[PDB]
Amino acid sequence: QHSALNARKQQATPRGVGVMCQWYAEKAENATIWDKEGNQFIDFAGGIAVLNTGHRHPKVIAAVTEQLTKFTHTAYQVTPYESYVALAERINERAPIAGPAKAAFFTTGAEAVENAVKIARCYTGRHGIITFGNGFHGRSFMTMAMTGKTAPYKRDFGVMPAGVFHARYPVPAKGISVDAAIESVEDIFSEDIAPHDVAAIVLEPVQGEGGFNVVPAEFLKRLRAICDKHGILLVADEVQSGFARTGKLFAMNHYETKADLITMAKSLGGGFPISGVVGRAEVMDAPNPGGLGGTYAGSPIAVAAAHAVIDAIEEENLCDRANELGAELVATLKDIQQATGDVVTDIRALGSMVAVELETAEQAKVVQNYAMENGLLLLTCGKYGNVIRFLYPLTIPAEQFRQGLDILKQGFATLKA
Amino acid sequence: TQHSALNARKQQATPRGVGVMCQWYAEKAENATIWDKEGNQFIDFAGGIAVLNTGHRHPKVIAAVTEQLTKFTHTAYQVTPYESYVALAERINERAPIAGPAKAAFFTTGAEAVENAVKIARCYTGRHGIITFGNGFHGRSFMTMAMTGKTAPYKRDFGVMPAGVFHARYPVPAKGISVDAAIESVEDIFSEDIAPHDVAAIVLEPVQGEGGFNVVPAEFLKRLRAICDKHGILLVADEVQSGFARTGKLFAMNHYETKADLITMAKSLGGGFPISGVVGRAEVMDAPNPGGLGGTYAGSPIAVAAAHAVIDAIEEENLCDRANELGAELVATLKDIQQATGDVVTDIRALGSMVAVELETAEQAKVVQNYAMENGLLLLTCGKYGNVIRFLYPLTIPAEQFRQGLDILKQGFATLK
Amino acid sequence: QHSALNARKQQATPRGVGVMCQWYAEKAENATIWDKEGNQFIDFAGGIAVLNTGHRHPKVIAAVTEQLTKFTHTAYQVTPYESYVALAERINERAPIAGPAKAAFFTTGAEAVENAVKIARCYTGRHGIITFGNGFHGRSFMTMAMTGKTAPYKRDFGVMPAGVFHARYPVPAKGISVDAAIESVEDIFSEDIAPHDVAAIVLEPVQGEGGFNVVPAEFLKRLRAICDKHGILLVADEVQSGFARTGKLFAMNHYETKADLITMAKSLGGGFPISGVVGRAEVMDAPNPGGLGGTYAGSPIAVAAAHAVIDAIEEENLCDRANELGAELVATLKDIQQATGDVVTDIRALGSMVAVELETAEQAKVVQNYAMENGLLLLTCGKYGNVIRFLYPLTIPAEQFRQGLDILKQGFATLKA
Amino acid sequence: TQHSALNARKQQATPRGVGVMCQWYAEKAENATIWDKEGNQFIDFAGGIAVLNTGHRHPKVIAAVTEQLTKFTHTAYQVTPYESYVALAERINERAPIAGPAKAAFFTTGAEAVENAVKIARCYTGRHGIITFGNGFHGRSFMTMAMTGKTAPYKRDFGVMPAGVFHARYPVPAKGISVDAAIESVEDIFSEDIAPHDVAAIVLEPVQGEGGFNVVPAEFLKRLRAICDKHGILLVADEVQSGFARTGKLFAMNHYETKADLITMAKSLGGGFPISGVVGRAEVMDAPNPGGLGGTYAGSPIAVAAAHAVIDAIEEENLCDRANELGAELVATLKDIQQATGDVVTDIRALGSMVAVELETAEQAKVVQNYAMENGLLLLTCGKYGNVIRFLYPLTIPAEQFRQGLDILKQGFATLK
Ligand SMILES: [Cl-]
Ligand SMILES: [Cl-]
Repeated sequence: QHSALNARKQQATPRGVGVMCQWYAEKAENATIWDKEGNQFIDFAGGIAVLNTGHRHPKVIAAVTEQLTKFTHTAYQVTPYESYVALAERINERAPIAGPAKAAFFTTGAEAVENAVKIARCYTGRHGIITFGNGFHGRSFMTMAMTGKTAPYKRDFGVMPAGVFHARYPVPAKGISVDAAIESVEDIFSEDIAPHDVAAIVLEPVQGEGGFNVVPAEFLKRLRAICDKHGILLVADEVQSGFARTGKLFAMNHYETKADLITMAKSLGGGFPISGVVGRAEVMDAPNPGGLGGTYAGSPIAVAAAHAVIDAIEEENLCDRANELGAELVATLKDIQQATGDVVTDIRALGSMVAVELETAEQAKVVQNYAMENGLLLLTCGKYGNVIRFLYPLTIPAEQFRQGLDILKQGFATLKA
Repeated sequence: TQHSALNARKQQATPRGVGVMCQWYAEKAENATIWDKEGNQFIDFAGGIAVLNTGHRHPKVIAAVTEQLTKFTHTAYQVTPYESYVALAERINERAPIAGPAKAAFFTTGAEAVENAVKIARCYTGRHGIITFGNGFHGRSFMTMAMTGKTAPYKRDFGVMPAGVFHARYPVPAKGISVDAAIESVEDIFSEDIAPHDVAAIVLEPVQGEGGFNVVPAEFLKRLRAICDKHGILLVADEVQSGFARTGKLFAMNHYETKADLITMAKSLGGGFPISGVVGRAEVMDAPNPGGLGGTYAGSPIAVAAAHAVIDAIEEENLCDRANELGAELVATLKDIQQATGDVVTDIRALGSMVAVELETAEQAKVVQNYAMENGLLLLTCGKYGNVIRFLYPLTIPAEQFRQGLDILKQGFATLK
Repeated sequence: QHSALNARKQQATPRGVGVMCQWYAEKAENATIWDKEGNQFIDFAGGIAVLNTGHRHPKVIAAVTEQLTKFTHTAYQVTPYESYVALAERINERAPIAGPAKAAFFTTGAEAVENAVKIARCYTGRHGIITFGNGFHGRSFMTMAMTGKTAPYKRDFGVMPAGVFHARYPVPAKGISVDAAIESVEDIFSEDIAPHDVAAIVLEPVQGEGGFNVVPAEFLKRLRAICDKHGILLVADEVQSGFARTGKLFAMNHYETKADLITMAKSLGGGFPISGVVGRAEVMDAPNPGGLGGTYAGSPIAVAAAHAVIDAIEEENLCDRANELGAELVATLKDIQQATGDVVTDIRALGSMVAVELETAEQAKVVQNYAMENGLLLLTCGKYGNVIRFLYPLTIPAEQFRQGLDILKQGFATLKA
Repeated sequence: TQHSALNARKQQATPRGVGVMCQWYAEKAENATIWDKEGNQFIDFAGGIAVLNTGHRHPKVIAAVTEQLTKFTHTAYQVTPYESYVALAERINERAPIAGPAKAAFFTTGAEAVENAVKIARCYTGRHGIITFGNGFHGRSFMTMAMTGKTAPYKRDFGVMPAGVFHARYPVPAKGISVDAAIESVEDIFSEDIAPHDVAAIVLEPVQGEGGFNVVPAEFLKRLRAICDKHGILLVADEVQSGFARTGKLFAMNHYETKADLITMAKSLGGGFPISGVVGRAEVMDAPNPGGLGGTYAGSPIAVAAAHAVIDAIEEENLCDRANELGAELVATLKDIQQATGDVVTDIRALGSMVAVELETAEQAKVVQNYAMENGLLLLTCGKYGNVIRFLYPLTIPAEQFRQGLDILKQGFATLK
């Protein structure tokens, strides 16, 4: 057990940080995690979509090791470094942005979303922000307000910032059509905030915490046309979907519609804190000097890591692997859906952004608990906690991926057993 | 002209909104020495803006990070916890000036620490309002920008700020704002803006940082404490810049009898790696419900290892004592400068090695700053009017290199004369 | 023509006050209005539901005439009057409130809604307010935010107060079921604001400006149960539906569900400015002394009028007349619906709160213009301006009501002509 | 004991939140005489709180209202306009101190006039922020409560206030708040709270009313005007209490060279009937689009007739001159009281017949107020500390009855001695 440690944890730290695993990490590499006892876990969490290149990817660690011989922190706004500019250049070349792009780096995912909103507010001269129910954008007061889920993220913290409103995300399998979703945005214009007061509409192309809901292309196209008609900026939040998760570098790369601004974090850094925003030059250039920045933003350590993340994604063909592993997991879920009765209600996938929705959260906890007992680390998500989402490193060895898929099948088999 | 080529790339690839002070780029840094790409050496009196009290790449810090890189760099603590996080909370709880048992949690940025202290205070009190002070600086989120008591450049571009945040006058008796006047301005907020029983917290830097290194009078803290106790308001000390030995004790609040309910930390906590934290009264910290606090990069394993070694170094190397010794020597140099000069120096402010000199004019401050830069000395300015030079050299700076820095500083002032 | 007068109007007053009629009122009595030339108009507007007892009802004018011999203004909070207390007593006896009621009077409809929100905020200790799309509650910043229509009421005026959210009003004929409406309230709890932060849900039992939509009893029952479960107060806005319009004194009198607070204005005063709120004693008593009031609130003139309005409604059986006239108008609309093709899409009615929805606003303007040409004054309303709403005094002579109905039939007959 | 029976009915039927000052009830009032239900006579130095500059039931006013009652009492001006409204706008436009052509519109309450001046300013500037002053009083709506610079009793019960409203220090040189300090506090708001280009208006009473009858220094208006011109901010004069001859000219702003962009009016505008208005620069007033301004009771025909007769009476009866004569006589009495007494009078403030006396203590103010009440003289108090007696007698009060009132006042002060 870890129970002296958990006693220490409960004495020394607040209860408000929920902690899922009862065991403590001692070492991790690629898609394997060891506890203090040497028990091994196959990792289908990825630190919540942060390790698309795996724990301690060798080229990421080499890059960080080399940067530790140079410097770890100067504060970019005091003394800049070339690697930050180069990383911006590499992202500008790769991002789906219309016309010349520019990029800046911050530290956290919430900061990237919040600075995209700052940039959009200042470019448009407007305050309003429209997001979607079940969207997840951060734990800041502004990003909590944008977040479309009150429990547990914001119910403790009182009044939220004005001018943030939630529309319906298109989920046709749950009877929310593209029409209904567009109509809910229009109701916000008619009821809550005039279109010329809305600075940005912000959405995840694949909703992450909200349950791995993939946006229909038709919804993006009609949303783009609405934003173009009213001068509103369109923001794709790719904090969770970016860096090869969906089988292309950015989820937006699957669509013809382009966003004006795109946010990035998590596996950008391959396990080190960094985030960023890339977007149309003219939009990014709206804030005045001193208007953007941050102490830790663009950390030299995490910039060295991110350069190696891009290298690895392209050198190891990890977009392709994301599609290959995704399809294999989807086939296993369809067979579970057949082998079971009254359990699987939906299978959603784009690349290796894959989830299975179960009728009941109790069912999903049975599977998650069994997996944990048997050396497989699984995350749930969703409004009702009945979704298992799959976030294994895209570098996971195929034979170990199969072992995980087998344990998953075993966990489901215990439900009617 | 290679640095000309690099600054052209910077402007082409990144937004103008990130203001960058140095025209040269960092190639390597160690303790209090920074080298540019062409080999020129700079004495660091900036410390990455108070992030490097233990110096760039302190050997102990780097050794601890090197060892953690062989273990894991990221699990998401809320998914899989680690013992080093618990242990770091225990070490801060033991040291922090908190009445009764303390608890602590770690996030990533200084703004997150401030924003979570506000979340916790709102939760504990069931109130929404926040009082901060003019010239206070608390972060670049929408909520921490509203708390920050300087509109330009930080928040003028970004439109409406969240409700329930108000600014009082910080006590600066040298500038004719007495403790009485400052306390009276808090009471006017109660009388005019927001009832005391709707105020969750009063938040202040014990030494305002960006605001000009203004040291809070003890009488102001004790009167403020009595007002908070009387009204059930929490008192929050923001030590993101003042903490980890800068002022000659571990926390600036250690110089005072009065205790805060919550204390925020970041910057030199991590010795050059991204981490932040909040420590405070256990029953206040436990107010948010599980799930209510957290964050992907929070308490990064890398930065937690670094922070353990920062505390080790501060206590093993007697860096509180060094802060007092170096500050005393810098203050004597500033008083000599004040004598040798005519109409230049207006104030000298100091707690430990949180030291600043105020000049009549920002043109004067820039003349000294740029002389220093051309003679191998990196200096920062501050203050509502940009006429304050603040000193944030590593507390580990070799005494002979510090002396050289003070000689260059004196020569810079002499070019005024 | 009135065109020297209109020239004077455009020179001297702002354009933002829209004015419907091009002719000016010179005299009005019961349901007849004369212009300067002696042209007569049958009044189906009622000054927008203010004159359920008619222009210059003789007993209302006698009451005001008698009060003009006594006093017109003392400021109730300085010097009170017995008639205000008596009016509260009469409303307390008549209002559908559970347990003992209390009542206060203000001046405008928006004030009554805003004070109901003040009372609810203070009783519950919460800030949030939920309203419905197409709801109309006033032109104050708070009541504009509550109002579910951005054009033309709030699109000019920028950021709205935080904590106000819009759900879907149940309109089954337009495919918004009771289920869908309840589900939209629950989505607000899940996405925008936790239920323990919502002070009140505020709705018109019959939406007025939003197009005369009558609330299904089942929606009120389920909304009551939701509010009871979460401690939220339920507010019926009867500013437009009250004082016999719907064939009972209050629209809420048709339902078993009771609201906690009810707002009143318009025909409360029979043509003189007054408004009020009545509700559960315990709720009304929540604000502290000095917390409610107003210079003109409870004007002695308009209190004398309102006493005579209640007298007249009961003495002249105006609830019954409201049902009799309503049914007669509904029969005429059904015959128009038959006599026409592709014109009438809905007929809605509760008592003499009656409306006809046309396919097109252009159609409704053809009818309104013809009526005006032929001595009948008609109002439109609705999100799309395609609804004609009927607000004739309940005292209108039957023969003149028939003359109006005939002109209305003629106006419709010109559409396919 | 019939008045005991009535106060029991009051408490049973109405909320405690309406604070009522007099224990007796009004039966009749005329000019400056009020009679209770038992026949006792009171000299009115309250004027219904500055509503009766022309006295209770001024014969001209009542004649005008009596005539309008034979015509119509309510059409809803936005449905059917009336000429008397246009004519009233013309008469105010002619008289108001506005640079260039003016326009005016009428609403119902003082708070509505203030709230619509803010709506207009927000629209014209496209900005949201509002600066008011501590102790300013502007109404009881959520927006005007936020503007009001006194939290108790007015807004302490009602939770969060709308964003973008901040309070500066009003200049009171007798209390050690110089014009310099007041101007500096506005600039600190720009520096700390809200950028100048996000401020729509600065709003102030030229003579603060509830705040203690503080007369604005001319130098403060001219410096404030220069700051507004420099930043494109509008200057709003709130004359709800100061207007219609109280200060010895029609508007208090008529005493000053500096002109406001917008002026609000109510209270004695209507001579005892509910009406308010906003007058200002035509191009500012025309900013909102048609439909953007309005209101059911706005510009009530009854109150418009009364207001025409108020202006007639002010100019025909030379009530500006009477205001100066009566104020001068009251001030000489206060200075005699100040001499005959020891430690009681601390200030005498006066513009015209907006006159107040400040005492050391509110217990002192209540002793005088209650002596006066028991000897047939109705007096009001004011001020942050309730230690100010303010004088609002009708400007029509007979000189011999005014003299009697001043003799009772002197006797009341003597019971201190
Ligand atoms: Cl590349
Ligand atoms: Cl009765």
